[PDB]
Amino acid sequence: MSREEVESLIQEVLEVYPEKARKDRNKHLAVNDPAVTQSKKCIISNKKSQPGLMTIRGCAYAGSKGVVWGPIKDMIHISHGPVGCGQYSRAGRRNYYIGTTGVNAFVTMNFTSDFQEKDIVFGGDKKLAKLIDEVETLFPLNKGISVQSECPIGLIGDDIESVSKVKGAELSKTIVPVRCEGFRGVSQSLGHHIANDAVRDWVLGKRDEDTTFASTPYDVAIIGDYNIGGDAWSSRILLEEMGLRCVAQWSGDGSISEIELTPKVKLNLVHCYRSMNYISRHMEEKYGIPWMEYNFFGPTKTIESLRAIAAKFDESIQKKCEEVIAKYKPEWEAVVAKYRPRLEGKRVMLYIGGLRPRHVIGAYEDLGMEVVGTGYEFAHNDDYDRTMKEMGDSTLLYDDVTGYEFEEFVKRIKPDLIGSGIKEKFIFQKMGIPFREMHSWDYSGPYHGFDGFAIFARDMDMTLNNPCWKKLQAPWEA
Amino acid sequence: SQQVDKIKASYPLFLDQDYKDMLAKKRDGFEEKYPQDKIDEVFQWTTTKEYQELNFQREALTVNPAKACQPLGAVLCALGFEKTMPYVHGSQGCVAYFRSYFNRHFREPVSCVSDSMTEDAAVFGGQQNMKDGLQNCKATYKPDMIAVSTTCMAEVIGDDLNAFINNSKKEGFIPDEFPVPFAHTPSFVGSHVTGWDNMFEGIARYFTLKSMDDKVVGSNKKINIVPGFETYLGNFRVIKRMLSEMGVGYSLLSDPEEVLDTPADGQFRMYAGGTTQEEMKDAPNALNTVLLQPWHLEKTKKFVEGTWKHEVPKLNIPMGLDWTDEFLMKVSEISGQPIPASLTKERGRLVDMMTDSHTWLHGKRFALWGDPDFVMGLVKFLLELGCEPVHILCHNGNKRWKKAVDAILAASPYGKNATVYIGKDLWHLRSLVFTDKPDFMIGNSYGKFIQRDTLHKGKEFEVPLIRIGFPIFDRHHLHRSTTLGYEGAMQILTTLVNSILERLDEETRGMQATDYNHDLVR
Amino acid sequence: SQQVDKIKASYPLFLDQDYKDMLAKKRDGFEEKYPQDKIDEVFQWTTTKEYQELNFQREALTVNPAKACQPLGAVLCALGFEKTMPYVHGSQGCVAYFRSYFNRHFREPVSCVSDSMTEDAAVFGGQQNMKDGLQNCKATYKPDMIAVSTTCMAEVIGDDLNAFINNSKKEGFIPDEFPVPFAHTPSFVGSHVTGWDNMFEGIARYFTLKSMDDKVVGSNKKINIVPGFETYLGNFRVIKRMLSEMGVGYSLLSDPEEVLDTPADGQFRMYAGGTTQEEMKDAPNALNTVLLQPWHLEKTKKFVEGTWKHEVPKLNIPMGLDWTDEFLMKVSEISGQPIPASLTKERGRLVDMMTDSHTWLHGKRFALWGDPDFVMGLVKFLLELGCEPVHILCHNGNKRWKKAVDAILAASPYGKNATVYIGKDLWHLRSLVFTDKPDFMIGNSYGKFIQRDTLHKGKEFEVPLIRIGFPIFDRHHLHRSTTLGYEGAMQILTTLVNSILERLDEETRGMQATDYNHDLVR
Ligand code: CFM
Ligand code: CLF
Ligand SMILES: [Ca+2]
Ligand SMILES: [Ca+2]
Repeated sequence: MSREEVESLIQEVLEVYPEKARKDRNKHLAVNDPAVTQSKKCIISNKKSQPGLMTIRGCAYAGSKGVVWGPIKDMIHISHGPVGCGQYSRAGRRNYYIGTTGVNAFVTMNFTSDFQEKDIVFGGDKKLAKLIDEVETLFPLNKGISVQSECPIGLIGDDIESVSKVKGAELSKTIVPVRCEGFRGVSQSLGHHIANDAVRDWVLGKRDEDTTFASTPYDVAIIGDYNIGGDAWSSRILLEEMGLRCVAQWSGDGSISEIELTPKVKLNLVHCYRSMNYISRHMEEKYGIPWMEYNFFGPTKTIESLRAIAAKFDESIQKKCEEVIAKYKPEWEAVVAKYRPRLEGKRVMLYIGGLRPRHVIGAYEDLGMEVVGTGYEFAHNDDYDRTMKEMGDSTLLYDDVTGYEFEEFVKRIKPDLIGSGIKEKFIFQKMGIPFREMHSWDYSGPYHGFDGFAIFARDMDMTLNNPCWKKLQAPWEA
Repeated sequence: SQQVDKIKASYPLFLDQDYKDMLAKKRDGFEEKYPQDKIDEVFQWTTTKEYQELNFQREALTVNPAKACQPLGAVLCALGFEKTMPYVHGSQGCVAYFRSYFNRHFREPVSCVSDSMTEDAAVFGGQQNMKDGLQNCKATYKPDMIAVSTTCMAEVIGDDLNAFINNSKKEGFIPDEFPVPFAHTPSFVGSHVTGWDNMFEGIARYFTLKSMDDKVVGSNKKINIVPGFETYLGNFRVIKRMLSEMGVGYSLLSDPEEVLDTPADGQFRMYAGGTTQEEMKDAPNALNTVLLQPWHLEKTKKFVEGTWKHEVPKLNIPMGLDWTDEFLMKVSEISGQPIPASLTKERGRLVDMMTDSHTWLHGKRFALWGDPDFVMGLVKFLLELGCEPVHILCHNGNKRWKKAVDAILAASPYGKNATVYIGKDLWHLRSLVFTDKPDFMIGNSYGKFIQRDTLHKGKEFEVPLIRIGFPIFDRHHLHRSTTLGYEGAMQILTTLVNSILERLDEETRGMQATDYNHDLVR
Repeated sequence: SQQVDKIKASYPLFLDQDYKDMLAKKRDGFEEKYPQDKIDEVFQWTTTKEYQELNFQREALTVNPAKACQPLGAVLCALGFEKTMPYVHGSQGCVAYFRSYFNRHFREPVSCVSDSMTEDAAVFGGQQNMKDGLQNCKATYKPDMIAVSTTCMAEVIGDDLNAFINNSKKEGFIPDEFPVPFAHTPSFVGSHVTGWDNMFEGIARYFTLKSMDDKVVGSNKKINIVPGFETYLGNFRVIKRMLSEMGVGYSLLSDPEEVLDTPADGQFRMYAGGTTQEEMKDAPNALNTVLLQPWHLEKTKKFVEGTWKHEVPKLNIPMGLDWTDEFLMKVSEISGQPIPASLTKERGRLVDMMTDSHTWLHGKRFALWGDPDFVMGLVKFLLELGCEPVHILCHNGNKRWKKAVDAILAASPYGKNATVYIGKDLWHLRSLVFTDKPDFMIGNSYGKFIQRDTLHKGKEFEVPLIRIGFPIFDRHHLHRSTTLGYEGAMQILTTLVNSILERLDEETRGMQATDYNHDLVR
């Protein structure tokens, strides 16, 4: 509480850092103050992570294969490089889909060129070509391929672009060369931008000359929703219920077809700003398709969005929007009625990717909880501006928080619940603080929309008020 | 919708009619997916010998590998030493992956750092990353030792770890005497186990090479033990149990059992007990060194025999009856400690369990995969039980290892219809369980998809997976289990027999139809 | 027919067309079985609340009990003492049954004798049977002690065991000093556990009653431990482990862990290690006595407090976190031995396992049965995990015990929808899992038929059985498991969580349909 007590905290933690690291870190720790809209408020983001401080960031590969490209169902994604990236990444993210894995959908699988020494020394550009053929032979039903560059590929300079263009022309298949080399950039963030550009150049344009698709005045597209645990579906159902037609979901239960169809949508609904804003802007300046951001975390936020979205259309839509809000009202109402009392006033600290850290705040407040602190791994100042109007005055803010930092911060803050990633979970459970994975929903159902809200609510209560927590200290000790 | 009183998560939820209908429309409307017929067709195709053949003709594409890159092993190896902090010189992305990969298997925290090399660090060669990274690491997490590993990036650009570290010390970034062992672990060579090997050998060199003068074999009256890449807490513990049970002076080099099982008591212990640096420095003074998993400790073997002058026994991984006997007897010989009646009885009990269950076991055909040693051993035990390891797959296996297993198979009638497969991924195995269908398959969590595939063909085609190995992500706490020694043997035996009985009960659960064989006693 | 190369046993065999057709003709030709419709109808009926009500109105008929007669317990109790031979004075039929019942659960030999009373032995009262039986028993099997139990037959005819035994000795049939403790165990009173209680108390009386003069509490610096009816080798071992781990002088009275786990090494050991007679004679000199399973050691409690003058602590069966803590702390207090960091850490780990798995556990409703103590404890642990023991059934339970459990349930929000059922058989439970369907059921092998029934209604109605308890006949070696202490807790926790995940994987194994939720990591 109080920015003074907080600033002292920040300054205390910084003490262990050797002058160089201390100087840098201070710029990424800040006390929130609404109204402030910039970096002015001691907050700089999207910069090189300090070596040795054990950050929680990832690589460009994770940005492309991991979050953007991997999710596409009817498409084979090749982890081009040594085994590892693909393996560690195999079925890690819960980007749910509907398909016969192995025949038409391939998400679960880990296709890799399993680079071996001779492939580096001589460049596996030929290996890739041969690989592709093997793919077409063994997976006839794929509607496209994508090579995800791992560090090696970027260094040795393999002309993957050419291999893709030549094989693509020959086989008449869309083969997308992505330069998401882990070292390129500073986190998964650039990976997003790269993946987006790849889509723009190799996939989107495919249907520009085609006009066969029957469009409607209510054709919308959900972009930036990876259907984690079903998130996209739970969001889609609402939109369509209010008369809209979701032509495509970007990296949810996504197929290459619907991605190519996207340029025909009347409006683009951006959920995850940080990852899709790039392509969203491109679609606008080119196809003249307007885009707006929205939030489905919690009823207040969901309803807010539903209305704002319907407002972009005519009355039939707006009228329906209200019917939808009306329909789900007793439900989410019953949800808060049951859970809020159990979570009322309980303080929460967060740290996630580049959206959720601010987006889920609404949902928390809907259950009467207070987010005393939050931060991102790869968010740019774009996000931080938006973050400040969400965080209550004097709440702690952090960018690319070091492991040590999060620990010390948590020590004084003493939140009732913490929400972060897998690399964090057990650390805080050890400390006796109820933890909940905000990346993978801790293997739980969707959180998006009303249906997801009920689940989110149950989960928070389930953990936060679990009897296991009282039993941390053995009776024979005090 | 949702019924507050009985909330439905993703699973029962998306089965609701309004949801189903939505997906149907989505599919038919913008997915353009192949007709259900084509899908069904291509699927049935992927199960034929014709497909399998083309599948095995693969020379580039690797699908669903059964391995991981070197650095992962280096890290695990690093975690086995007291207050040591794994440091992977290279891209930060890897470290995040390593941590999580282990996080999920152990359901414990996994401390590891990267010096976060980026674009210009790769072009200009990240020597600064090493300097700052080391300084920052020590200052922040206060480790007593830092074990440096690498990423393909750092391996391609030839970053001289040694030069960097040396300069890091000379330029005052860290105390000159601070233990900073390193190891080159190219992702694109060998596999995770090789990483473990390299990392260990490097550490062994660090605390030994120079100080070899005052060392004398046997002087410490201990027997060095190298576990190698081990992901079962029980496997470390059983070895230490038996050794202590015999009263054998030993020294387990790289013991992360503590780090991987910190008690949850409101306190977070980043580091935990492990192999003390002194144990490593004193290691050459040991009577000898036993490598629990020889097949991936090759480099270490050469260093131990060459520099430490230890006559490392040609022992197989202590798995199953025979091999455990050999292990104990060898240890007994080296330490002069007679096998206690304690262990003798334990051996007898396992035999008893074997005799009690031989009926159901005898004849059961299995498909399996995992690291070389693990597999090799699993095979031997399977043979001892009277089972048939028809499909033995070890992606990270080599020519010599294949021969070894083949010889083992040729030593028993039960190995008659077995076939060892090296450099083969799980997609290859998928075909094997379709064409030459076994009863069950023993492996890591990745096999659950093979079982999914098999069942999709038909119930009688479903080949149940028995989770033994690494990694196991879809089952809580199996990492506590044991596979080594009679204890591990007993567990495996029990697990197998019960797995068989389970499937039988299911198959015979059909009332009126198949429940006639649903026996109360088995 | 049969294909020599691939022989089909009863299961796949009778599924062959010629066989099916034969059965069809047999049924339609001479069985006169009720029409499939009527069968299906009456079945659906047996699942309704209407049926369940009539089912619970039963006052005479007992269907599928969850208990056994006293003598069984007496025998198990007998087997816990060094070179002791269980002798059941009565009909030989019982003994054959007892032996086999245990044979199947332990998969070990079960030595027990009967003095084979027949028609005229019942009419004339088998005193001779006792005389000859004892003489013959000693001479043939050379036991050091003979523990006499009874059969309803001998209990009805009022055969004075004591008189018989006394006369057996006086008439020179056996040495007067040969230890022949006895106990009346009427089949028709209490249950098997009561038999265990009676048998123990009788033995305790035998080596104590008279010699109580020289006895002084605490003089031996040991803590007596009475396990009671225990059918898990691990349960005896864990208690002994912890006690030794604390350095607590103890004396486990009735320890058949050895007898029930003889090593198979070409030799048959009829008798094995057990509680030495001296330990029993010296037992009164102990600091105190802890009853691991108080609810069925009632008679023993009174004898210990009354004659031994030991202030027996009011401790619950050491099951689950809390109760294990209480047990340790109490033992600590009595022995003055501080709980070692060894155990403290172990407790912490269990908590850690709980925290790692609390997600899947929280909310899962269970149905369960077994002996009073076992059940009571299982319930407590379930509550600690955040699960809901909705149907708590203990056939051999009593009014006071029900209250105890009820109070335990009233102490936690999770017990809110639980209901304790005493004097209820598995047929009653069958209805409970149909009407108020739980997620899984924890119990002995007898429940496999309940799961068969449930599945027959429909897949979504199937309530999987988790085999924990006694007896377990359809699964090899589960009798080695542990349920007591943190160790037992950890095992149970693991078992439960994994059982949940298993069923989930099955439910989500449907490709295209439900496999979308088939996560690799959980
Ligand atoms: S850590 Fe999202 S910017 Fe990205 S995998 Fe998670 S807080 Fe990502 S909302 Fe998303 S589905 Fe994410 S949870 Fe943007 S896609 S690089 Mo880790
Ligand atoms: S930051 Fe990312 S995961 Fe790292 S390498 Fe770079 S793209 Fe890949 Fe790959 S095989 Fe293993 S995990 Fe690497 S050491 Fe190479
Ligand atoms: Ca843990
Ligand atoms: Ca046996």
